[PDB]
Amino acid sequence: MFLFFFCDLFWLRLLLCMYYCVWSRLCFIVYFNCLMLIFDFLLFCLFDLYLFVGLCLFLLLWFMLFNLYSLILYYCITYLNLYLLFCIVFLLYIAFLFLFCFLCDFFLFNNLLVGDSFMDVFFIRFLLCFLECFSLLCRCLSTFLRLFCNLLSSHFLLLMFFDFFYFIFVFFFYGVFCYWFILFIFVFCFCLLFYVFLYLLDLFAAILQLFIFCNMILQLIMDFLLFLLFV
Amino acid sequence: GELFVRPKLEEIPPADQCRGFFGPLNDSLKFLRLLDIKWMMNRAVAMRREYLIATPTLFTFIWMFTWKGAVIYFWGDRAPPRRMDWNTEETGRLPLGFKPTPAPL
Amino acid sequence: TKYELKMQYFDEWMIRWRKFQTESDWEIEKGRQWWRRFNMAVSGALFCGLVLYTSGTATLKRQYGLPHFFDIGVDGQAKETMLKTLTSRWRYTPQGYGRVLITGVPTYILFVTLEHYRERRRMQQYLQQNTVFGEQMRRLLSTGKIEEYLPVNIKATLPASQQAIYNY
Amino acid sequence: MQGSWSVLKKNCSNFFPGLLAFAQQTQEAYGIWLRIYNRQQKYGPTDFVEQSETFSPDYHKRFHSQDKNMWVDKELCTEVSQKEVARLMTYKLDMWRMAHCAGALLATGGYAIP
Amino acid sequence: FHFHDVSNDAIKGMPPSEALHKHLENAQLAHRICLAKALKAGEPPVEKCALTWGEVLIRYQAWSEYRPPFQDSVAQAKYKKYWSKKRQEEDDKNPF
Amino acid sequence: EIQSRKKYFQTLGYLVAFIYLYFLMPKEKSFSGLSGPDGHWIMLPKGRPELF
Amino acid sequence: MLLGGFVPRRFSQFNRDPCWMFFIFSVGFWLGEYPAMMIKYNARDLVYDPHRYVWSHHDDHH
Amino acid sequence: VLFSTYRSSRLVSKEFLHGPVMRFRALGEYYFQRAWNGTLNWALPGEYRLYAVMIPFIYFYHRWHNDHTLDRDHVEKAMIMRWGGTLEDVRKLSAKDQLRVRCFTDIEKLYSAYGPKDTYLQPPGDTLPGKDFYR
Amino acid sequence: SNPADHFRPNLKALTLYAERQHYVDRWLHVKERWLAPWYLPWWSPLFQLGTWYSQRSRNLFLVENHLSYRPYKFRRNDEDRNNPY
Amino acid sequence: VYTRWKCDRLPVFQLKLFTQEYPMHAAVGIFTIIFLWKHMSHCSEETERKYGWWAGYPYWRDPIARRNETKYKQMIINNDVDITHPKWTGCSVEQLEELSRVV
Ligand SMILES: CCCCCCCCCCCCCCCCCC(=O)OC[C@H](COP(=O)([O-])OCC(O)COP(=O)([O-])OC[C@@H](COC(=O)CCCCCCCCCCCCCCCCC)OC(=O)CCCCCCCCCCCCCCCCC)OC(=O)CCCCCCCCCCCCCCCCC
Ligand SMILES: CCCCCCCCCCCCCCCCCC(=O)OC[C@H](COP(=O)([O-])OCC(O)COP(=O)([O-])OC[C@@H](COC(=O)CCCCCCCCCCCCCCCCC)OC(=O)CCCCCCCCCCCCCCCCC)OC(=O)CCCCCCCCCCCCCCCCC
Ligand SMILES: CCCCCCCCCCCCCCCCCC(=O)OC[C@H](COP(=O)([O-])OCC(O)COP(=O)([O-])OC[C@@H](COC(=O)CCCCCCCCCCCCCCCCC)OC(=O)CCCCCCCCCCCCCCCCC)OC(=O)CCCCCCCCCCCCCCCCC
Ligand SMILES: CCCCCCCCCCCCCCCCCC(=O)OC[C@H](COP(=O)([O-])OCC(O)COP(=O)([O-])OC[C@@H](COC(=O)CCCCCCCCCCCCCCCCC)OC(=O)CCCCCCCCCCCCCCCCC)OC(=O)CCCCCCCCCCCCCCCCC
Ligand SMILES: CCCCCCCCCCCCCCCCCC(=O)OC[C@H](COP(=O)([O-])OCC(O)COP(=O)([O-])OC[C@@H](COC(=O)CCCCCCCCCCCCCCCCC)OC(=O)CCCCCCCCCCCCCCCCC)OC(=O)CCCCCCCCCCCCCCCCC
Ligand SMILES: CCCCCCCCCCCCCCCCCC(=O)OC[C@H](COP(=O)([O-])OCC[N+](C)(C)C)OC(=O)CCCCCCCCCCCCCCCCC
Ligand SMILES: CCCCCCCCCCCCCCCCCC(=O)OC[C@H](COP(=O)([O-])OCC[N+](C)(C)C)OC(=O)CCCCCCCCCCCCCCCCC
Repeated sequence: MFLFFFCDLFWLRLLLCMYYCVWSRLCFIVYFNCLMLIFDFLLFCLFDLYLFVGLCLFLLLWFMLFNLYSLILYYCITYLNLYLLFCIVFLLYIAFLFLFCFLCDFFLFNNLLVGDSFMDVFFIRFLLCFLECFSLLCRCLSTFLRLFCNLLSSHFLLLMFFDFFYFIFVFFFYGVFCYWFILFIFVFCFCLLFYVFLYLLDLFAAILQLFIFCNMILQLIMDFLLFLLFV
Repeated sequence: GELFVRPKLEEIPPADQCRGFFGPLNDSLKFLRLLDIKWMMNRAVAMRREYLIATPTLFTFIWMFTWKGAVIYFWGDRAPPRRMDWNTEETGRLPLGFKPTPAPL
Repeated sequence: TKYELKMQYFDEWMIRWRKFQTESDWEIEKGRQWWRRFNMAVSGALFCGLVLYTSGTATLKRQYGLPHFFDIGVDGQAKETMLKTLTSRWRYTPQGYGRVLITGVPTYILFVTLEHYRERRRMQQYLQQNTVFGEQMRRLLSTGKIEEYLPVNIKATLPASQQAIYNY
Repeated sequence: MQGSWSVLKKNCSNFFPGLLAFAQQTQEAYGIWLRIYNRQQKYGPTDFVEQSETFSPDYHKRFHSQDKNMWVDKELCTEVSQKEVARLMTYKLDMWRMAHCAGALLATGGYAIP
Repeated sequence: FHFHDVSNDAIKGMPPSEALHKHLENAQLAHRICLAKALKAGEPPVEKCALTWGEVLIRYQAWSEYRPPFQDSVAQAKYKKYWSKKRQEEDDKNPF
Repeated sequence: EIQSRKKYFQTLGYLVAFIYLYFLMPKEKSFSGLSGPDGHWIMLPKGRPELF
Repeated sequence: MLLGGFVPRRFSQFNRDPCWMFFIFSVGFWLGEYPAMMIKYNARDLVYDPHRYVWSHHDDHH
Repeated sequence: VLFSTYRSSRLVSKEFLHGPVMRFRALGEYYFQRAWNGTLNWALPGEYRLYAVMIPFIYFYHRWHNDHTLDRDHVEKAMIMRWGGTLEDVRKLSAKDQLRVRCFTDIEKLYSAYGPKDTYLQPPGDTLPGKDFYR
Repeated sequence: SNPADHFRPNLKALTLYAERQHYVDRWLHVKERWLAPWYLPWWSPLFQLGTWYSQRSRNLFLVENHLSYRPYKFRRNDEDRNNPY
Repeated sequence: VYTRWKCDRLPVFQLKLFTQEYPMHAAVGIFTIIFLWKHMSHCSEETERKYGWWAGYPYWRDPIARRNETKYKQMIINNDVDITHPKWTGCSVEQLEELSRVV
């Protein structure tokens, strides 16, 4: 089975071509922390710690072109599938993990054995190591699950509220000419307030979710970075 | 977190000081060191060779998370049924009177 | 001769018509699996030997020197014996691309040669079979095409409870 | 530089004479390298000959140390002249590029012709 | 002619090979019935009997792929290991 | 200059694509069958009698 | 980023910029489509389908 | 030697389609190349008028597509299922009757979870046709 | 149900179907055509890359002796849990 | 001065980007693509009827049956398949004629 379909970004691609044929400065980035990993001067890393900047920027642009514009009615999030997001996070996370593993430095994993020598190795430290190795994969799964669930829940809530507002607006506006007009005006004002609140909440939540999505990947990278001190 | 420096040859405690599951496997019990997993873990921790405990675990998880998990899911053998459909070993043989083609020569 | 190109069609057909796989054909495939594992083992042993031989003297001293993890006494004796044996004579110890070639090319050649000739052996085995799979192999090498539905054309044997379809 | 048809004609015309010259240079350079290698193994420092290991402080990855894994043979003039060393260096460059091309040929069979 | 019973209730207590062969036989019977009707009507068979032929084809593909396991040392060991006396008793007790 | 020309042509192409997609292209697998394809099989064998 | 641009002070100024002219046209469409639905779907002569009980989406999704 | 790997190998003249390209760039640059048009990760511009123009346009073309391509399928399914189970049966009706049926479908959409449930649940004793009417 | 139906791609254009047998056979023919010529020896890494893994996987399939039944991958109906056929 | 992004053409830069900048990511992506097309590229007819149609499956015309009919007719005509062969019917041709005369 081969399905031929298209993304919902064609107009946005047209706008990108029109508005970015000439150069422009970028000064606001959703996830700026990918650019500033080191905060104490004289510290440097021999690992390619800035390799994630390009992927981070492209991912932010792609996910923003989809998620932020999805607030417009009838706009489609073409990639909104659980396993597709799993594939995306698998690519990024496993690629960086395999980059660290291909280094063939086993000492890098010494920190997985949690605790000190005082703690019993077999019954405490080894079980903590098992849990931490499990937690890495669980972090991957939780990242993709969080991204999927937030979008799904937000858009379900928006659709249901919009349906209710359409119903009351269309089939109960005649009460403005009736003696119970005050009740309808109260309900209508409440619906407008909830409409604005929901839109603001979704706008904030989309950007926050993208920030967290990139932060998880950068945290994976940072967990295995070692910094030398210049002398 | 911080940089790791391998211990010097003089900073590594003797093997006799390591403890097993029950107690130290000193003289007359040295060959039991090979079989006692906890003694090997304690020895590795003592020699700062903790990776021997951590590297096999993580990799195993990765191997399960990446390659074997799906292999078991898609191609693994489920539990056998109560009434089993064994092979009668009658299928495949050519019928009587059939003239097979000659082999290459 | 390239036996894999001929054998890929036959293997796919056997998978599609695996119902007619006699126990002899199954034993042939199990032997192929065993020989693949044996080839892997010997190639890995050769690779390890080449790696050890070309290893630097300091590397060997670190690897086969103190401390001893177990300190049983046999461990130290074996490590000292191997270290003395390796460091006694002169050894060509290349680095970089050179060590890659020396360690890998012999291993690749050995593994590939063994696997290729075992594939030829399996082709001969299937040629000598007196089953429908063997007949298909012979027809494939004769006409050059895989004849699907052959088992039901020549009426290959079926269980006593499934011969009704042949009843014509 | 970009490819051109004139250079293609030049290199196709001089392909076989070039290969023959490369083979002769290979013999000469092997002789020079053999002299240098014998001298290094005989008179070199223990660390240089034994190939002492120097690991990075962050990921403990081995790499050549300039102090220990490099050695200037001050008395090489007795066995090998300056011109021979220059010849060996030039041949090393040519041999590296030829080796990569030969590896591509062996890897891809006859599909490396284009 | 008579079609075999391949319903879920009948299929539940049946070996895979028997079920596959019965499905194949049912497909063949349906195909021959359709061909007989086409011949009686005089119309071409290809224009009427394509779907039944495809059903026979797919049932053949499912039937020829399955090879019942050979009863050998390792297979018998696995079967005996899983089906212990305790498990057999538990299976007998369960009404589902 | 190069990017200006390339983006001009890309913009025209995207404009045509957008118009076709959102105003001319029918959706596949319609319930009524009046618009769009229902799908079909490809890569079917041809001239291989021995295959059956 | 919502940094700047023309911002009409009141309704009457929306005609001082082409973009806001298009915006106010679109707002007119948005808000005026609701009264039209009120008139159309609360009409006296609107009649429910007699065969509405023959089939419903509730059957199909169940 | 066949194709250049460098972008500097030009395929056209510098003045090819200069005028149309300059008009296109003028359209692009007039509103976007401004100090207050600072974007957030290239996706959200700072100019208000870009929002004011693009939100309505995006909604308009998406709504046209939804009304004329996506919801039309559900509407046609309801018409076919409720009036014969075949397209010819629906076409036996007049345009006015089809209009009535489609507008009833719109009514059902607007109620959705809040409208009366007698639009799809037949009350006991109702004389209208049931589900087995055409069977 | 109806709200859930909003979450579908909106620009589906065409769907094509192909049997696994057919395109696998066509791919094998392409591979044989490109790996056949004499100027690609069997011991070359390219040829082994093309052939060895496929041979190994097919051998693993043939050697399989499972006590359970694996339903046909391309049945007409794979939605019924109580009917593997 | 020379830069990959400014001097190289797009295909060349694409290869360089995914070979000397993000080779592991490209490898993992190709791995996942192969997995998806090896295990997630099939849909049964029942699955299509349940979920494969926007408004639901139109049983009143049964497009799947028409699609399969076209497929099988094309295969039969192109491959010269004799669908009356005993293996397809399970009975001899003469028995088929007898059945035709009976029914
Ligand atoms: C049988 C029926 C037909 C179908 C056959 C199909 C055969 C299939 C074989 C089996 C394949 C199995 C696997 C399939 C997997 C599919 C997966 C999938 O879809 O994933 C979703 C995924 C969705 O991606 P997306 O996010 O939408 O972005 C991809 C878009 O293309 C947009 O992305 P982008 O913008 O980043 O792309 C770059 C873009 C950059 O932007 C542009 O260049 C702008 C233009 C964009 C064009 C592309 C968008 C298409 C929009 C819709 C169609 C437009 C209108 C078409 C009108 C048709 C009318 C009938 O540049 C281009 O597109 C380069 C091409 C430009 C062409 C320009 C042509 C100019 C001609 C001028 C002629 C003048 C003549 C004058 C003569 C005068 C004489 C006097 O699809 C893909 O990633 C691509 C899947 C493709 C898989 C390979 C398929 C095989 C190739 C088939 C070619 C058929 C050609 C014959 C057709 C003939 C007409 C019937
Ligand atoms: C450097 C990288 C670092 C970064 C890593 C990044 C990634 C994360 C890490 C984790 C991996 C993530 C997963 C990513 C996907 C990768 C692909 C994947 O997973 O595919 C698995 C995939 C799994 O197979 P499958 O497709 O699922 O099919 C399952 C079937 O079993 C397939 O059947 P088959 O026909 O293909 O045969 C397969 C066969 C493979 O094995 C063989 O063919 C035979 C053995 C091969 C040996 C290879 C050479 C080893 C060295 C030889 C000796 C050297 C020293 C010589 C000098 C000695 C002096 C005394 O295995 C078996 O069937 C099991 C046979 C076991 C027999 C056991 C008999 C009992 C006695 C022996 C054990 C007990 C001893 C007790 C002693 C007690 C003493 C007190 O492929 C395989 O595993 C098999 C094919 C590849 C085999 C390669 C063999 C070499 C492996 C490397 C060895 C050296 C490195 C390790 C040590 C390092 C130390 C520093
Ligand atoms: C189409 C062909 C397809 C080919 C397929 C095969 C794969 C690709 C072939 C080769 C491709 C070309 C490039 C390869 C990588 C190049 C790496 C490199 O640049 O190295 C430079 C480096 C030169 O630098 P150097 O300064 O001279 O020395 C390195 C420094 O020491 C460096 O100093 P350092 O400070 O970095 O020291 C650390 C260094 C120290 O190591 C070394 O550098 C020494 C050399 C490596 C020793 C490895 C052996 C270790 C002991 C193994 C013991 C196994 C016992 C098992 C017993 C089983 C009993 C039942 O590294 C390590 O510690 C890493 C140890 C390895 C860990 C392996 C972990 C694997 C986990 C497995 C996970 C699970 C897998 C799936 C499940 C399986 C089971 C079901 O080269 C080497 O040292 C040797 C390179 C060897 C290249 C590979 C040769 C390939 C031969 C292929 C034969 C088979 C062909 C099959 C074809 C099939 C049909 C198509
Ligand atoms: C038929 C089967 C084929 C198998 C498939 C092969 C597939 C292709 C892979 C590549 C194969 C090699 C291609 C030919 C290379 C040329 C010969 C050579 O080594 O040149 C020296 C040169 C040494 O490089 P280096 O960096 O200076 O080495 C550092 C050492 O410290 C250097 O040591 P040093 O500093 O002490 O100085 C020593 C130097 C001093 O010498 C000199 O100064 C005099 C010049 C000597 C070298 C001359 C080379 C000339 C190259 C051009 C040849 C003419 C081409 C003509 C083309 C047109 C023809 C019409 O002499 C050397 O260069 C000796 C190096 C060590 C020997 C390496 C050869 C080992 C393999 C051969 C034995 C195999 C036996 C099999 C037994 C089977 C048992 C079962 O080699 C290279 O340039 C390296 C190759 C570059 C391409 C690498 C491609 C990836 C390789 C991955 C292989 C992984 C394992 C295999 C499986 C792959 C599966 C994916
Ligand atoms: C010194 C000589 C002076 C001569 C003076 C002459 C003056 C008069 C003019 C001459 C006549 C006009 C010349 C051409 C002008 C073209 C337009 C233009 O000016 O563009 C600006 C520019 C002008 O050149 P330049 O700026 O001087 O230099 C460019 C730079 O050096 C390098 O550029 P770059 O690398 O930076 O970028 C190149 C390219 C990146 O590079 C490529 O794309 C090249 C590679 C693409 C390959 C794609 C196909 C791959 C297929 C798979 C592989 C197949 C293998 C098969 C193997 C064999 C099998 C047997 O970039 C892009 O893709 C972005 C631009 C795309 C343009 C938009 C295209 C769609 C416009 C649609 C408008 C109409 C809409 C419909 C209207 C309908 C009305 C009703 O041209 C380009 O950028 C070149 C674009 C080339 C795109 C090719 C796409 C082909 C797609 C269709 C393939 C059909 C295959 C059919 C097969 C059938 C089999 C059954
Ligand atoms: C950085 C933060 C940005 C915040 C931007 C805030 C924008 C504020 C908008 C105010 C209201 C706008 C009303 C528009 C009305 C259009 C016509 C209409 O009928 O629409 C009704 C539609 C739907 O209204 P409805 O649901 O009542 O429709 C009823 C229709 N029936 C009954 C048939 C169902 O209105 C909307 O959907 C507007 C929602 C806007 C939410 C904000 C989206 C911001 C993200 C996109 C930004 C795009 C910028 C692109 C710039 C270029 C990029 C390169
Ligand atoms: C309605 C049901 C819903 C169910 C939902 C279930 C979840 C689905 C989630 C899908 C999206 C997320 C996917 C993430 C990626 C998962 C990856 C995965 O598990 O794939 C494993 C699978 C395993 O492959 P396989 O399944 O073909 O395994 C073959 C094993 N036998 C033969 C025994 C059956 O990987 C692939 O599919 C890719 C294989 C080809 C690429 C790798 C080739 C090299 C292999 C190296 C080792 C062996 C050869 C020797 C060494 C090399 C010599 C040259």
